[PDB]
Amino acid sequence: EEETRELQSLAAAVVPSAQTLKITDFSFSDFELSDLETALCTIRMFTDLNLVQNFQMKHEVLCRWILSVKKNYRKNVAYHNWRHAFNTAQCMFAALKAGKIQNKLTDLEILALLIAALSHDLDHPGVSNQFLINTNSELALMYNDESVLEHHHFDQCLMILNSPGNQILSGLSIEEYKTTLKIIKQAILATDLALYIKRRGEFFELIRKNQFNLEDPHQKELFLAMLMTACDLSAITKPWPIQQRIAELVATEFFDQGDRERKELNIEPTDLMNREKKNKIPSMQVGFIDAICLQLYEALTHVSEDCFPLLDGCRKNRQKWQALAE
Ligand SMILES: CCCc1nn(C)c2c(=O)[nH]c(-c3cc(S(=O)(=O)N4CCN(C)CC4)ccc3OCC)nc12
Ligand SMILES: [Mg+2]
Ligand SMILES: [Zn+2]
Repeated sequence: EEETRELQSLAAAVVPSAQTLKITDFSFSDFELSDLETALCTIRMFTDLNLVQNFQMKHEVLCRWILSVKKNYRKNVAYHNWRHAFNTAQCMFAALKAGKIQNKLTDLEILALLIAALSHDLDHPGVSNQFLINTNSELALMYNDESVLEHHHFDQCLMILNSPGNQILSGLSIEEYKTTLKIIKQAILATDLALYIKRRGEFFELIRKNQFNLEDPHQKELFLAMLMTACDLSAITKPWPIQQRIAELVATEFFDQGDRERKELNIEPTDLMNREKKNKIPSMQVGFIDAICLQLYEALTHVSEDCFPLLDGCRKNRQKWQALAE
């Protein structure tokens, strides 16, 4: 049996310190790590955020839950796979520790954010919401064309949290368990960039006016949404060699969607989805940075100056892509 053999390699392995694993570093790369090592790093994130302790999680159950999450990503999808989820969670961990956000949030909020980060792209098919709408997918029918993928990832998140031996939330009060599932749903839906674009203006306005206040529950929920997007997009902040490699993965997934469009829908893909247009990736990345990323990382740095490395890396990669676009 291959599954029991993975569980045993994992629950008996020593979990190295966060310092040894480099998971506190905003610049962290997963590329040299084995699958088992990514699982050990995940355990370390739950432990050093005091979640295992504060929520009385049994080791074996956390181990089983992590391996269930990992297995429920599609390995053949080029970008939206377990490594992206793992890296998103790692960025969350770095933001909370190095970025000093941990002290601004409750243990219950942190718990939800970490589970949401790990689960937020579960079972991603490697095509966009717009593709799912255009093909009349059963998912888009179930969810009325609204954040289709994200509703699906949340469904998958609940399926895993409820599977026998994977119940990492069992130590909570019933009221706190319900509140936590609601925060997880909000966090996963927030990763729909359509919702990011709708909500960002309010966030930026509060910061511009010098009025942002995390003690206000509405502003706190807005912040959690923004933080999820910041972690989700964080490959754009990484050291140049890592960003170049990840950008190639993103483009591979987009081009594969375009190939499906050309055959299943008989349409001409747009340049973003057309492999013929690979030479345009530098200009497309500069556009992505300018339209979406820069202002988000600027805004996050206002909330915590210790998150500056994310902004710094984003700006460095903009220069690198712009030089290739010329
Ligand atoms: C859903 C994927 C979001 C995303 N994550 N990361 C790390 C990237 C990235 O590096 N690039 C792009 C990207 C965005 C645009 S875009 O801003 O123009 N954009 C197209 C996609 N939609 C959904 C939003 C707008 C164009 C090209 C891109 O990648 C080329 C490798 N998207 C993401
Ligand atoms: Mg997603
Ligand atoms: Zn994602």
